[PDB]
Amino acid sequence: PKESDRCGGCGKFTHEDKKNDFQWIGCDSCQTWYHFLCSGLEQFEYYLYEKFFCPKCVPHTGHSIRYKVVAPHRYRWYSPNEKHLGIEVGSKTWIEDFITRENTVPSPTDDEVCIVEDGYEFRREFEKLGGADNWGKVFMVKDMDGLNMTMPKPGFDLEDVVKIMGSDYEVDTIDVYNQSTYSMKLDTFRKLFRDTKNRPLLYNFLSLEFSDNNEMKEIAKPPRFVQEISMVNRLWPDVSGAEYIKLLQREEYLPEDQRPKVEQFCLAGMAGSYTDFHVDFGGSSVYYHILKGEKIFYIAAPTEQNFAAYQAHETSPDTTTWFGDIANGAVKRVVIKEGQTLLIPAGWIHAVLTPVDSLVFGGNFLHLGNLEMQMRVYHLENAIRKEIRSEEKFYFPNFELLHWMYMRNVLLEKITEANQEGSDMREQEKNIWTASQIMKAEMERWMDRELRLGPEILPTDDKNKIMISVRKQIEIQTKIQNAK
Amino acid sequence: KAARKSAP
Amino acid sequence: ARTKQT
Ligand SMILES: O=C(O)CNC(=O)C(=O)O
Ligand SMILES: [Fe+2]
Ligand SMILES: [Zn+2]
Ligand SMILES: [Zn+2]
Repeated sequence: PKESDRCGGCGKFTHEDKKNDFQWIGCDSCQTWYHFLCSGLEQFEYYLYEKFFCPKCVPHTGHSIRYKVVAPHRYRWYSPNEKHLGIEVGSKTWIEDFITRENTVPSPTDDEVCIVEDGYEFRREFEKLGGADNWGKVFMVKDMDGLNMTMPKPGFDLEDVVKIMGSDYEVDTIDVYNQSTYSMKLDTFRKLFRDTKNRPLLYNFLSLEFSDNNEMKEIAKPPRFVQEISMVNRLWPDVSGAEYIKLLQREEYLPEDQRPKVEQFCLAGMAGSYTDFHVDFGGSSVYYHILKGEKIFYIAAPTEQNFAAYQAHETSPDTTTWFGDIANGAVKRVVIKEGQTLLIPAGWIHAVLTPVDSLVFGGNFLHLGNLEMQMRVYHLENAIRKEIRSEEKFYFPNFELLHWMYMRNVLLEKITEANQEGSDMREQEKNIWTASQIMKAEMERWMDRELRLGPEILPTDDKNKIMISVRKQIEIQTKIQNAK
Repeated sequence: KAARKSAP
Repeated sequence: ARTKQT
């Protein structure tokens, strides 16, 4: 073991092990090697410097020198081999240009988005359309009054967020011009955010999940109607005392570390930020409240035609074509301003431009009313992933497990209790019944798949036991229906 | 990692 | 920047 190969850390040859992985960076002065974690760099910085000067050398050497911006139209804006290549969506060059023709993309039809003045008008319009069980269009609610959506009072800003969460709290952050995600300290983000005049690179985080911060989780919550239809909320209720005890007695307890934690996000982005088209993971629905700033969403309805274009777009190696230009005019523009709230159901394809420095609270959720579309989006994701390669963390966490638990703990119980009486479920629970069949059919497919090529937390055996029990109760119920 | 909402 | 992994 040559002394050269010892980290000026940490002074070890192997880091103890966010994750250092097993990566080092060398100093371009003293030539000593550091583990990335011991180097003083954060992950977002790993590709920025042409010459890295370690902390010990900086005083006599100066700051690390970053690559020159050689190709602002490329994600590899620092590579001379890319100067002659096409303009990539959305490198800096692409975004600056997009900003000047952006307002020409058409407004939505009234079938696509309904704009309402406040949450009481929302409730009324929502109900006319059949409510959550038929939720198919997006809603923009100008004033939050009536939504029963707990939010911080204006004046609240990034400063309070960093104080509540902590300066060293790491968040997954988008490096906009590079279109990639890196870890960054909240304090480090705040600093870049404060300096409005000097922004070589733009940053936008979408993924600060705070449902486990005891202070934050009380300050920003989902609208009530969302808490009431959320499948995750149904399964991991934030309950206490005897309620909680009964949860334990019924074996309906579920580990906190198994909970998909996606219902309370904080988002902050610099002016000129752009997030490219996507469908939210698991085909979850979204609430999105703008506390400060302004967002422009570009959206396309979840039709088979749009999904085919989107799937092709996602799996194509091309990088120069804006999805909106191949989508046959499906893409619509919707501006959301400070104080306003967007409600998006399953499957909507959307990109978003951040015209102004922003602070947003939102969340993702699954619900029974959109179960078919949610599964259609799952299929869509699985198809795309067959082609490309993506990290698990960009998909809905424990998607399949959640449905096993929901079927076992929620649906099965209701069909069983129903069965032990009359008792036609169409007369008082048609929505529960139709959802059970949709979920069952999709779960049969998952079973089949598993028995053809093995598993990947819930043993194959337990799954089969649940299915057998579901089939039994379903066949029982339909016989109560072949009669009546 | 792709430029997209992240839930680890 | 010159890097490495093991
Ligand atoms: O805010 C952004 O730039 C992008 N966020 C989303 O697409 C979302 O919240 O569903
Ligand atoms: Fe999204
Ligand atoms: Zn070290
Ligand atoms: Zn050095």
